[PDB]
Amino acid sequence: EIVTEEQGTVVQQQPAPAPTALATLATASTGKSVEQEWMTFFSYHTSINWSTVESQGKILYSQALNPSINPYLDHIAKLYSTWSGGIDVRFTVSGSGVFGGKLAALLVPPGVEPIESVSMLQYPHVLFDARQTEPVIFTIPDIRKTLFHSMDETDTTKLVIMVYNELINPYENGVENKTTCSITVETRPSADFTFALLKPPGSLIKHGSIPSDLIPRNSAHWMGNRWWSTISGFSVQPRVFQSNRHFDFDSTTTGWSTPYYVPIEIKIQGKVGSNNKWFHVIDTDKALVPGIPDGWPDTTIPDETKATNGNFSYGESYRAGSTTIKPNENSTHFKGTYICGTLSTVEIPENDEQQIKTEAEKKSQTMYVVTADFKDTIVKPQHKISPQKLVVYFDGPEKDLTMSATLSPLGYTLVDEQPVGSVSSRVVRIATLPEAFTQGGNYPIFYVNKIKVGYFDRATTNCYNSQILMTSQRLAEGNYNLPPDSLAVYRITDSSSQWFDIGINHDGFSYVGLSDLPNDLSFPLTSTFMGVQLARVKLASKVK
Amino acid sequence: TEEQGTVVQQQPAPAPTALATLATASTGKSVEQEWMTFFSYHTSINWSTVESQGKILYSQALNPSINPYLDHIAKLYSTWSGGIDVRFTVSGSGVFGGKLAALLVPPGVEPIESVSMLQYPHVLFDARQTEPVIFTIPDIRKTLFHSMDETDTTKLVIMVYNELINPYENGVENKTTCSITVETRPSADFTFALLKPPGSLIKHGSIPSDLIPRNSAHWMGNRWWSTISGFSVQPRVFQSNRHFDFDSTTTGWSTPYYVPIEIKIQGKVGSNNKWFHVIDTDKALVPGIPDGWPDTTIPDETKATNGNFSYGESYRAGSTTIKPNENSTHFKGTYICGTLSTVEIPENDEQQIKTEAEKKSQTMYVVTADFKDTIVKPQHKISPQKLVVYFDGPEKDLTMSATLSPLGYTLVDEQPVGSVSSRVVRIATLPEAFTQGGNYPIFYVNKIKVGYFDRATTNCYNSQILMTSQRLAEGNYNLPPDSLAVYRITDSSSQWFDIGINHDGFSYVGLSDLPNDLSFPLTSTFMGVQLARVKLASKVK
Amino acid sequence: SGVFGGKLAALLVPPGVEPIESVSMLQYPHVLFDARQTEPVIFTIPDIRKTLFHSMDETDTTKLVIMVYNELINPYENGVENKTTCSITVETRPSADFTFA
Amino acid sequence: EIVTEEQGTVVQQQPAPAPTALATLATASTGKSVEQEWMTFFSYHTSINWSTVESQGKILYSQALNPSINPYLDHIAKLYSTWSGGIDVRFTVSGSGVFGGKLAALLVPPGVEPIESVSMLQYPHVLFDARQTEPVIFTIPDIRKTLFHSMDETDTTKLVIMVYNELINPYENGVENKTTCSITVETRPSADFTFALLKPPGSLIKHGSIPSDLIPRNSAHWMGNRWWSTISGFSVQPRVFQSNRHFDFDSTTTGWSTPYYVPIEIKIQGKVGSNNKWFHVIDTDKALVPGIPDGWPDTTIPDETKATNGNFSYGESYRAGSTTIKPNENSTHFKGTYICGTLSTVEIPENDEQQIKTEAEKKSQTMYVVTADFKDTIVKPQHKISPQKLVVYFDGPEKDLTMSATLSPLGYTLVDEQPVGSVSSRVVRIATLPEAFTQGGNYPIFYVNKIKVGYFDRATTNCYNSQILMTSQRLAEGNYNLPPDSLAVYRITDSSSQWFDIGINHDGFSYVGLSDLPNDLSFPLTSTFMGVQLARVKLASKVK
Repeated sequence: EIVTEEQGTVVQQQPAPAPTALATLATASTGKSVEQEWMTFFSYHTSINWSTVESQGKILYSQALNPSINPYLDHIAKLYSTWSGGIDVRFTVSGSGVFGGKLAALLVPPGVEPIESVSMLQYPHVLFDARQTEPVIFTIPDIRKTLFHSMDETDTTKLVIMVYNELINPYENGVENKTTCSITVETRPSADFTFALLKPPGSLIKHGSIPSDLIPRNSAHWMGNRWWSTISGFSVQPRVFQSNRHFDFDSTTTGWSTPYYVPIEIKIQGKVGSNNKWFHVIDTDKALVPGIPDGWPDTTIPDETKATNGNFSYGESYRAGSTTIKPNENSTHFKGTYICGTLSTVEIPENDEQQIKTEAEKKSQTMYVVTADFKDTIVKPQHKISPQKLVVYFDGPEKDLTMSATLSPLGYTLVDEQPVGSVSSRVVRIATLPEAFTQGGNYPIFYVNKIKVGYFDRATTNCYNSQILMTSQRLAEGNYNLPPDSLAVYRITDSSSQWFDIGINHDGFSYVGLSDLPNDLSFPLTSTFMGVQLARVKLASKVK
Repeated sequence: TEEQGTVVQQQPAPAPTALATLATASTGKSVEQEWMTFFSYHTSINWSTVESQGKILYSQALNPSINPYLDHIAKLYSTWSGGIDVRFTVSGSGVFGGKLAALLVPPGVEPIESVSMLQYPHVLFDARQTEPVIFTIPDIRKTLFHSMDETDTTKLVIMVYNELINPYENGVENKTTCSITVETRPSADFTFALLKPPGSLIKHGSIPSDLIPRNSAHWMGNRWWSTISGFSVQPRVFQSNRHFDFDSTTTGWSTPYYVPIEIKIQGKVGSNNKWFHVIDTDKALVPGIPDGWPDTTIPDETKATNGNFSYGESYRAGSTTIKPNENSTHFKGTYICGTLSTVEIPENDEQQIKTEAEKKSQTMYVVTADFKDTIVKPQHKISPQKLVVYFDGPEKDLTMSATLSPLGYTLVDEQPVGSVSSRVVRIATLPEAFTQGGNYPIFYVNKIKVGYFDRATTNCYNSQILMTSQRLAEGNYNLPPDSLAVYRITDSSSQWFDIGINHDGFSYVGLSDLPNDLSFPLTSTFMGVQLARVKLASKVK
Repeated sequence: SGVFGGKLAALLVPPGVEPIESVSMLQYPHVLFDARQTEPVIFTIPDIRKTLFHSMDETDTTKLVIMVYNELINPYENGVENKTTCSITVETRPSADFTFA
Repeated sequence: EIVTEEQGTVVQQQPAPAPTALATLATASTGKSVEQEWMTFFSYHTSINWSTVESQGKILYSQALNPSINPYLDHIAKLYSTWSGGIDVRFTVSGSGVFGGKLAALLVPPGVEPIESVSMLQYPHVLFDARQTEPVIFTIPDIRKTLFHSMDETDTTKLVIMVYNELINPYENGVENKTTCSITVETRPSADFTFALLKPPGSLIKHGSIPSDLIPRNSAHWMGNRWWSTISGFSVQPRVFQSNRHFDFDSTTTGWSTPYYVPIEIKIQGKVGSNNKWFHVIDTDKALVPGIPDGWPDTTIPDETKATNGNFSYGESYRAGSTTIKPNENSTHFKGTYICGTLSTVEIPENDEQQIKTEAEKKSQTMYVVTADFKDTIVKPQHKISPQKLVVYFDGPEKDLTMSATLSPLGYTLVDEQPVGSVSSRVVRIATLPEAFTQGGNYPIFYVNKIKVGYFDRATTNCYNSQILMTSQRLAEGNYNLPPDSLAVYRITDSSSQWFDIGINHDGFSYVGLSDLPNDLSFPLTSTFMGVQLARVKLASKVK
């Protein structure tokens, strides 16, 4: 027969006390009264800085009503598939009695995008003076067209904290920056706020989850998708581009490698009737795209060069110091390649053995991998990866044989001052090269790494990355969505007191509301999710 | 009496209550804690006709963990009390036969797989069940409530009363199975108490219910990064490096991760050898020893003479015998590591080195031993001085820095890597685990790239799964030093066996030897905590 | 066959959530019906919606999922290479409250 | 179908009589009345001798509430796992009507260890006079902070009886004319006493049980820890220590042998051109530690000597009188080794080259086992045992023989006037050496055995032991609970009227309330468990 949800015969057993009496003793000691206690107090949400530089009208905070606003809701929310109701707020400013300045908070209804203008104040708002101690408390109501919110919805009442009267300080002794205080925002679910239908474990969100964890909270977990190094800088450009571990908002990748740094396994061709140092790669074992090994470098060589043997060689122009660099003083042939520590072995043939065994017993050597055309005597650069454009350079065998090696990248063979991946035409476009141009007032940006250089000493050079490894992972494995003309905005803050908003777009690139970005900023960064904003609105910031 | 802060009036007001009503009308909201109005999947049990009387097919102690929702919420609280209903839905054929006994074991008592347990009050359901049986586990306690760390609670046990039997079954060595699904529903008297400050710890320590990944696909070794491929029961297990215990202590010199080894070498004029000394290292846990430096050392002594691989015909695939004498390789028991070396050209005086600086990088073969310029002696007690690298290093007075990443191993013989105390590097002491009362310790095995052979590989032992090492390292776990964190491993077949983790960090098994035919795509699930004195369960053919 | 054994599970997934195939799905309220079930069972798929009505183009509605709860069993099952199977036919009838607008 | 715990159809058997008939016949001849008959009568507990010497303050009785007090309760408690309720205690005093004096009764709360002092009387207390007639019954209430007790709990309420007013006798002639009256204490379970949850027959106890059987009843069963002889004396040292057969309350051992005395199975190697006296041990059959053989003696030679052939040779200043002893007189090269008979049996190769079989036809000889360093020329003492430092000494072979043997410790090569293992430096450690230091007023002790020597007629020397052998076996194979801050106390009573308290600490060492126990002690001793007390509490004793 048919069995419902609680259906079932209940049996009684000997060791069995009085459930109720025990329950009472607990609540007696506990003090239990309401079942959802997190609805009776304010929880720390976030904090935003307020500088003397920002002028009347700037929005220092624009976050939309979502259970995510409250740590507890955000947690329970994972069990449901629908929510509705409002959320209370308690915000306070922590400034010096010496400071001066008003702040205004207002609730904007859905279907409306805020604007950093003073006119927004000709609307009901809450006043908060920098000198106030008593926190102010109000509620972000839940205005909605639907009967209830699905988990993907983002168009909800939005709380906006704008600057009413510019913050002042009677002390102009500051150099890099005058002063600044904190604004903390606490949340408490409102009485009407309630979770709806339960969501069966492990289900997805029919329209795509809100992209709130694309960037890691701590810059210490930031690694680039070009190099496994740890992000250490940003670079604003009028056009960003990359194709390899760059993933689209829909887990799509025009590249040929996964969002993980794994060892590369290839097979090289040993040439008999010839004495060359550059070898071809027959095939690879582990690969996303049939033919191209997963993880094969993203750049090519600068110019055409003969297959002549050689080692490193740089002129006095490169020598220690900081003087101008000369691109013609680089006599390194395998310049622009990737240094890859290796573990190789050779296959000993049957009876038609000539003297391969000798070579097989040889110690492995570091291979200098790269991608480019390779005819008889010349090695031309190629920015169109293919199972036939994989070249390797090293003191390999001179006898016909097939060698297998498992190598892992560790460095780049310096070419010049320019950071790796800076030239479009030098980036291995597998077919289409994803790109992002300046838009409105926001500019695209690369994430800067640090690749170890080969000839110099404990030296390194800068490397551009289109996305942060974790972003690529999340976007590649998860199920995210992003309305038509909008982007996932995040607030990056350094250990100093500077911050700027980064807005990942659908394509996967990050933007900023600045022409340039400083480098003199304490790097133990931290980022928090702000929300989804229209891409036609210049991203906020506070640097220089 | 007074609430901190002042309520102000905003214009856009939540004033409407009808909105709520509408919400409610279209969603059908009733109760606030829906997980209390229905049973939810917990685990499944495959009752076989081979499993005899006395065997325990299920044993769980009352705890939020036995329920999906309960568990996910418990993370928010610091206190819980109350029982939980466990509903068993047996589904076999009406033609079968067999009984299953249920019993509640009070706290402070560990059950054992014996029919003695039935000389205690027990009820029993039959193999041909029609309607589900619900057993409600009482919360017997001597305290007003439970602390999130508490585990000693009432335990529900399901023992095989009468062996399952199938008539239509052949007399030939075969077997039929009767599936049973176990679900849970928190009883009415169940409740979470005080909230816990997010990020805070559990004074006494969180229950170890996540030390082994759910999928064997995420089982990397704490010795070699390759994913686990098999197990090995040994009367004694041991390891030191990258092996953590429940106190989060480590007798090793490496962290629970795999990172590049930044090293610093130095060559001197006139050296007919190729073995070098390590003078310094950047990133390091134990001052002076590079983080991640291999845990194995060279087998025997040998002159520090240049050489290449070389194995007699006793290593040709096909011979079930290997004479360790044919192996003339000098850098035996060495770890192959890709490299990226650079040279420090001294001040403007004599750039005769700029020649050795422009040379292409070589892959160094690392090991740990004592270095008397003439002969290299195997040392199992690591120290910043016993760090030794071997390759075609410069024969000129120099100081070279290198960054390597282990990729393989210089084969020595058929025996797996680190399967012998003597060859296991350590600092102070060497952690170990011996068989104790029917529970034998194990080694997690994984494959590691080898010497000059083809795409060949040899077996490598590991005391912990990389993750256990991580969790245990960065976590605040805990369990009585007389107990084990038990997990149940199930292969892609009807085979399974329990694994108990020692407080020291080693794993045990209730068998003296595990099978080979294990369909490896594995899955683990936390069972709970058991006294070590009890033989770990298992069902293997 | 009356000799069989096994049970299927019936779920009702809310709109706006795509179900995944996994046991974890059973950690959600569900109804069971045994293999030897006789009289047909009728599940009504309720129209849970966030709008006042539907548009002919809408597709994100409530969903009824049927999944294996307890493997199908046959006492005469000789082995793995001796698969056994029974049929289940699904039919629809518009609910009392169904309406074109 | 579901079968409950008593479910079942009862069938009547043909050949069966009427129960009621036989039933009464029983009740009639047996006199059966109630069920827990032990609830209806006081059972002996202990007795108190109140003499005119004990002054105001002296505690004559201090019992803690615990089912163990009553032989009946104690037995029933074994089926259960929970208890709660009090226990009535009856004191029956019988002194002359001519006497005078008063005792005081206190009820100490749980969680507070009472001290012996008059200040104790500054607490509510009841008095009863020496000429009291009808017994007094004090009920020890179960004051607890938990809902019920666990069989392992011991920190309960405590009833103390102390001298309030000295005992007086008008005929008391003086101080050397002690007078005394008896008080007998009995127990009867209180109305509210109750055993709670039953425990499944084979189940194990998660929290060990109370240590009440760690020291056997009669000293006749007190075998040693180091040696197998029967204990015959004690030694109060400011620091005790041992590591071999010594066992921890956690059932752990830093030793290499089990808590039993079994024969030793080693294997001696003999090659030509090597040593013809001291030999190295190779493998072993029975062993706890992978290399070291179970039972291998835990002592080493006093000084370093050369591998020279020798025999017993003690100066005349030994057993010929009561003279002293000089370490120079004794020149027995193998001094310090353990004498132990054996069963020799050498192997024979398929091609017996040398005269091997000639040896295999030789009568086995007694070996002189020990743990020391060996470089074929010199034998130096090494307390750090290992599967290497295992050396034996005797005549042995010469050719290339692989002789296997089976030893059996019987004696010891005398060395000094001091007992065996009385020196830390000489005790074979292995990694760490367990030890127990003086603790305020409790001094650790050594159990003194009597091991046999090897030259003096039938004389023997004293051998030290860290714990009675049974104590070791039980801590080994058992599961006992004891809070480190406390120690399991035992009353040792002499064959006369002498006694002293012995407390075992968590580590496994026994203590005493004295700094030196007397020599004259009729050794047919007896023991009786008292309970668990704090370590910072001087143990009782009525010696001298």
